[PDB]
Amino acid sequence: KLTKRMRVIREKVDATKQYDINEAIALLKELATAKFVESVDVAVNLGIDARKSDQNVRGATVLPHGTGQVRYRNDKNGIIHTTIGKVDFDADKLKENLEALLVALKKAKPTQAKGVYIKKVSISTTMGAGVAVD
Amino acid sequence: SRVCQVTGKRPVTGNNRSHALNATKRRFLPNLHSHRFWVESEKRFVTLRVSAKGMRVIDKKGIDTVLAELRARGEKY
Amino acid sequence: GIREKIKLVSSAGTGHFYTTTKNKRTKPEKLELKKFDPVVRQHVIYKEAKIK
RNA sequence: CAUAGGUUAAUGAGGCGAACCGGGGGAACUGAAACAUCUAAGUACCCCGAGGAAAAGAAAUCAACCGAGAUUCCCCCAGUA
RNA sequence: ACACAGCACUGUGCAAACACGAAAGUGGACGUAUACGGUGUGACGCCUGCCCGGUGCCGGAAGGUUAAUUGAUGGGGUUAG
RNA sequence: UGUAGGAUAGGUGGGAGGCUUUGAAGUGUGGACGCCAGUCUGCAUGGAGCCGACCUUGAAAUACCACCCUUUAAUGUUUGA
RNA sequence: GUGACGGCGCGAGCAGGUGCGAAAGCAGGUCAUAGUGAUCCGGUGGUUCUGAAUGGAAGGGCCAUCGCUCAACGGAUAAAA
RNA sequence: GCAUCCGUAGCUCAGCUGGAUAGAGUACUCGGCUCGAACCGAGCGGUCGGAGGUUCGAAUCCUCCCGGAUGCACCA
Ligand SMILES: [Mg+2]
Ligand SMILES: [Mg+2]
Ligand SMILES: [Mg+2]
Ligand SMILES: [Mg+2]
Ligand SMILES: [Mg+2]
Ligand SMILES: [Mg+2]
Ligand SMILES: [Mg+2]
Ligand SMILES: [Mg+2]
Ligand SMILES: [Mg+2]
Ligand SMILES: [Mg+2]
Ligand SMILES: [Mg+2]
Ligand SMILES: [Mg+2]
Ligand SMILES: [Mg+2]
Ligand SMILES: [Mg+2]
Ligand SMILES: [Mg+2]
Ligand SMILES: [Mg+2]
Ligand SMILES: [Mg+2]
Ligand SMILES: [Mg+2]
Ligand SMILES: [Mg+2]
Repeated sequence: KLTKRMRVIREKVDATKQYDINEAIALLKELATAKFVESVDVAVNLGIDARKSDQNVRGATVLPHGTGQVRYRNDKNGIIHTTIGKVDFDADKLKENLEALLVALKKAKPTQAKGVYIKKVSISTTMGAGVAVD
Repeated sequence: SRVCQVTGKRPVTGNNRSHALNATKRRFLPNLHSHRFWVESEKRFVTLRVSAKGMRVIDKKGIDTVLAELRARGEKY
Repeated sequence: GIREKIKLVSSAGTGHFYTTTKNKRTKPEKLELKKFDPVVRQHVIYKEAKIK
């Protein structure tokens, strides 16, 4: 079923287990396998669900590294799909970019929210697999 | 009487406590049961009046070991 | 007695509050008043809240 | 086969006694100006066992950053927490 | 007044119901529904009408509610960092 | 499946890619589900085609890849009836 | 001032911040006198007050405030013909 | 003091099951025919308990209340 291109992607990433930021960003740099330069795609799931009206969050963040001003809005399934920047960005810079996004997200969290604010944090590229961040 | 032959558990007395904290004297008796234990060494069945807690210790201690203590106690199994 | 007691909490975040009553049949809109706050020693706007 | 049982022989125990002691059970009157929780009180009483005493007893104890060093009894701490 | 023979209802299949008993056991009964216990009525004669809403009892079990038990999940306290 | 439709686009992204002897599209009803529209697809079938796709669509499409949800068909497991 | 008391009532003036007036000034609820419930217990918010070895914490204290037709209304008990 | 659920021709209820825009029986009018019975079919009689949140899509989902119910709780 799966072709060699798709099977090597899942061979490089074993998403069944969690990874640390340092390792996760290393995987992202080795996952860049496309004809065109790719963009990091954020895959962060929030324990809070936007099914409650008052718990919706709208925010903005200016990034020095750039992609540098990005916006974000929670969907119905309470998931965050932003972009920290291009894949060619240095690993250390990318870690700062996502970290700045994450701290701004913590400020946006409402008091009414219950449970683990950030249920899961994952990163993926255009054709890359999702690597969890810790 | 209601005495365990292994553990020596005997009836004890306490209080029935209501929602209004009224205290009436009561008794707590052991969960005693007459059981026929198979002792391999004598190839026989020996009947003992044991509590449910005594049954658990028989598995842990072995049927022969408890009887040795019983003879020291002179309980006349 | 059918009028129910309410508490007016200061907006300054000190946690000081006043208590009063309000008529529930009329005046549904929340109660806003400028009252003295002893913690900050200033007159600030007090907002209606729920006694709990 | 054994075992239960049975017959002998050796020792020991049986009962009594004032209080004190340990343990197994355990009230009510009364006080609360009534009365249930509580108090009286683990008292009266009943039962079992032991001794000249009994019981307890050689820290899985206390202290507070200094230390003390089994148990029992008396005076304080204190009618304090 | 009570008892009374008689009458009716009801429980009871016999390790019977029931009763006395912490329990063993005993009575019921060395009886077995033509028996036993309980209740009301009270020979005999003619008869015993209507009400199941209330309170009990009996039958039903789909749904609602609901204990011990199990402990999903969320919230706090503490601190490695 | 709002609709519009390009309509079996659930949403969320990346998304000119897609596509590809590995069998170009592909025939044989393979059936199921589903709007019963349509869709993927069971083994062969033949031999280079295959596809982003403007008015509209919130959006641009079962072209595309990653990530979720829903619907869940089966699968072991763990508790119960 | 008025009460045995618990208590209740009146009050110029002072400090900080206000409102209405150009100002003098007035405003610490309503013309006044009824519109009410002690203590205990529990709940909520605040607080460098306390924190049973120490650092926290629980709990307590203080401040704000909630829950009795306790109407037999100085209220015997949470619970009674 | 919470927890859940219910509210729809005048009435009794489906809720047009959770947004891709109201149904029946009864009440009433007319008609079918017919002395009343008794039968039938049309029509009429509802803005969906009310007010806030979303989205292109809610009487239907979220918040807030109102009334009703069943639960629990309960020792000022
Ligand atoms: Mg007593
Ligand atoms: Mg003697
Ligand atoms: Mg007494
Ligand atoms: Mg008395
Ligand atoms: Mg008395
Ligand atoms: Mg005792
Ligand atoms: Mg008579
Ligand atoms: Mg009669
Ligand atoms: Mg009846
Ligand atoms: Mg009936
Ligand atoms: Mg002025
Ligand atoms: Mg005036
Ligand atoms: Mg401490
Ligand atoms: Mg504290
Ligand atoms: Mg301590
Ligand atoms: Mg406190
Ligand atoms: Mg009085
Ligand atoms: Mg009195
Ligand atoms: Mg009390």
